[PDB]
Amino acid sequence: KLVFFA
Repeated sequence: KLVFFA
């Protein structure tokens, strides 16, 4: 599972 927030 990847979660990226920028």
